[PDB]
Amino acid sequence: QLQARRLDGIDYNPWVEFVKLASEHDVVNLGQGFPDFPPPDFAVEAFQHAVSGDFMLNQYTKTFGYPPLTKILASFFGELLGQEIDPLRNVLVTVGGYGALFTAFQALVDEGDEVIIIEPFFDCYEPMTMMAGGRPVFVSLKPGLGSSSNWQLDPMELAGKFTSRTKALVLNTPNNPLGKVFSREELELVASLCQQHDVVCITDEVYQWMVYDGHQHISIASLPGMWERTLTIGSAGKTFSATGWKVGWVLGPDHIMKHLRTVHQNSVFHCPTQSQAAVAESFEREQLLFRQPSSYFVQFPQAMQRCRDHMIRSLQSVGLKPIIPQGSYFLITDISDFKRKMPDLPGAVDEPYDRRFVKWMIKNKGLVAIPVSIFYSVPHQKHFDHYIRFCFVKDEATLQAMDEKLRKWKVEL
Amino acid sequence: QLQARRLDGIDYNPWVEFVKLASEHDVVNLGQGFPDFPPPDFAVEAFQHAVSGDFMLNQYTKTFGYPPLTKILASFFGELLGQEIDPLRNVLVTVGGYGALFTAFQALVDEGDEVIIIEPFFDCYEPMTMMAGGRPVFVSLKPGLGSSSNWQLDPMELAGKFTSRTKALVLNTPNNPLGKVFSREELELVASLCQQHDVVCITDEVYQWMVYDGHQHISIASLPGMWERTLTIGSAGKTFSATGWKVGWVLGPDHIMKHLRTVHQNSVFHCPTQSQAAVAESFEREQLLFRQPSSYFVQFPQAMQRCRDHMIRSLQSVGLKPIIPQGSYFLITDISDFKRKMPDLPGAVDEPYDRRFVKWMIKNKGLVAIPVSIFYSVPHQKHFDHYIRFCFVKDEATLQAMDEKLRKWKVEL
Ligand SMILES: Cc1ncc(COP(=O)(O)O)c(CNOCC(=O)O)c1O
Ligand SMILES: Cc1ncc(COP(=O)(O)O)c(CNOCC(=O)O)c1O
Repeated sequence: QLQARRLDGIDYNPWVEFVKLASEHDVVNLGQGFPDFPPPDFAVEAFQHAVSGDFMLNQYTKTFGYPPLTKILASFFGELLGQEIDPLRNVLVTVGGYGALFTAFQALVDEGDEVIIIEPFFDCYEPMTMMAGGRPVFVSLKPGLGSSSNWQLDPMELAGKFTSRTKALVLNTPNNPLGKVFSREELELVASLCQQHDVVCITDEVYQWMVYDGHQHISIASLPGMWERTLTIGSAGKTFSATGWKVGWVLGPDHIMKHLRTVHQNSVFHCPTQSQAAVAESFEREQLLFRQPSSYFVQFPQAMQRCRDHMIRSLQSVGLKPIIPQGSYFLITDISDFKRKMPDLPGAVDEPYDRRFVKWMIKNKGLVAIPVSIFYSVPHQKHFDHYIRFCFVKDEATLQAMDEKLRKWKVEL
Repeated sequence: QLQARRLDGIDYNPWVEFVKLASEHDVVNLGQGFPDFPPPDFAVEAFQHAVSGDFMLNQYTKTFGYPPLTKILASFFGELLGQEIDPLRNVLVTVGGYGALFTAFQALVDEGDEVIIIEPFFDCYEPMTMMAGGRPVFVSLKPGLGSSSNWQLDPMELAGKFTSRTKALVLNTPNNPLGKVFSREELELVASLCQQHDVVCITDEVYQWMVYDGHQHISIASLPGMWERTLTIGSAGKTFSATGWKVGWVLGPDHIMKHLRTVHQNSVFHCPTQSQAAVAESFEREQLLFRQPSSYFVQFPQAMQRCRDHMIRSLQSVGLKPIIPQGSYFLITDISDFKRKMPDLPGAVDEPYDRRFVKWMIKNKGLVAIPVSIFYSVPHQKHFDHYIRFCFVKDEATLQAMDEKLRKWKVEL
């Protein structure tokens, strides 16, 4: 055959369809994981500055990162992590969080390695693991209005997934799609098993600043003994509400990072210069206002908490049952009552109910959500088929349009 | 061990010690493959427009490319290639030419496949082949002031490199580092063998617009039968003198391109939105002014041809022997007369003479060039140890500074 066998089984990607259904019909798109309002002024101005400043910013910068950006990443996150971070040895700038993940898997995962993934998971973890020759091993959070915090990571289950073949565990907190914010106890559980079995924790923290109800983001790399076995990933797009900038980073110790640098230099070599300058300027702004009321990292999550609360109240009007998230852009609603009363929606054989339900909801109610079964291993999709994911990081006008659709549903319902 | 075996042997980067040595001395940097003058106003303006326009340009665009960009790529290059190009199936936007190359190797090259590489080669072709499990197979152009045109691709030698395991051949024209522009006859030779053995031609055309002395860029995908077995790669950075934008593309038939799409959706998923908009607007400008005196693609090569001629004359004053390039940012000079008169330069074991010479030249003469042995397979570096690469796409002030260094050259010797 023409194509490499590393591509086996990872050519199906359901997002192309999801994005297609999302725009053409007179619909309210609560499926897209990006804001439909502008980034903050200081961020847009930072990018404007980068493309209207030193003309040499139009040319290549340093391979492992624009130095003003690695400098402030190392400064600011070293403070948050309680860690001294070397910008040249412990920081790599990437093409988004997505590229950061890809770089980590290609650096570390080899044929026959096991990778522990926690369900529900951001869907790329599985095919990225597979492309690198890894064997995904799944542990399912146990469902306990419900709260994301009560979805339990069972210690005996998680412990039994660790083997001599375990290379890495992928921890996503705050979690997409569930909105769970991992507690110190849960991180200590993961940390102890990673230390016991000599496993690297790849930790996806792109939603770090999106935490609600006084819950604290805790980075596992800040725990005792974890810096030397953790990679910590962030995203400028989720941090500054500018998802189209596609700038990300990995933080971690040199002995691991050198292998991500090897992947980087043999794949993209440089990231764009001017978006990196914009991101550096943006972090410098937030660092100087850190913990103050006028800082974006205080204002924004407080705003989005109000949007979350609005959506939670509104979706209940139609009998959807939200699970209250403690963080992220997202919440999920249980649709088990609809599956019970309306089981026979059209769909393919072995098509999970939530995919069928979303198609029905888009066409007939004018609302877009994402079926949560895409965030499960295929064998578990039949058992976790009754949730859908909504995004509440939306303009007030959009949430008003959501309420118009919901009011029309209710009278029908 | 911790890291994946695919990284074996590809962490060494020979550029680093020269750029490190470069920054320490008061030097004229003719090693940098980028302009030290601004991109053209219309290109810089286009990026300014994109970051100060529709605020939704700050959010994600479509996975396989910003649609106004894939539209103009497909229109503009379809005409040049004599091919109907569909934006959705035949175009992929990538993170530079680098990212495009990476995507092609990861899609097509598998354990045990052979990949034919033409020496001197842009240096990533080898480690990218290796990381995808392929086996590089090398064919050397034979050196014929000399002209890059006289470096011959021997028909018998080339034909003998093809085997049942040949997956692809990598064609770079115009060539970095040599500046050779492949003739129709040379491309018909490569096409004939690729059709005979069923081999994909990966064709790196990033220097397409940089052609001199009446020489024409010919795209191999335009030859009979070749569109269905060719991938054509371009770079906005080499096209609009904006290397820090890091936007590239691949063009090709769906039956191959679908596999690059699979790699893309499992590695970066999106390219940045606003640089893509800038590139699209820049191409629209050139399309409207195609073949007209005020067009960049007319003006810029003519201007850089004068810079080339200036550099050729200047470097000769010191006993360097230039080979006149027909295209690209680069020219090479033979340093054989220096190896005869000064054979015993300091260096490590088996360190090729040209690498030692460049270090000597940086430290004693204040000029930076790149040793051409980095563009050769290791077994061939001893034979091909007497060329260095200069970049003449430079500000008039940089060329003045070069001439000042050349005046001060003889005093030592
Ligand atoms: C957990 C997680 N990690 C990483 C990423 C990627 O971040 P970036 O945009 O920086 O590449 C994302 C982006 N999510 O957007 C897709 C969705 O609607 O589910 C993410 O959610
Ligand atoms: C042949 C070739 N292909 C691809 C690329 C990559 O293009 P991009 O910047 O678009 O990723 C380059 C960039 N070369 O600059 C490095 C050097 O001085 O040798 C290139 O020369």
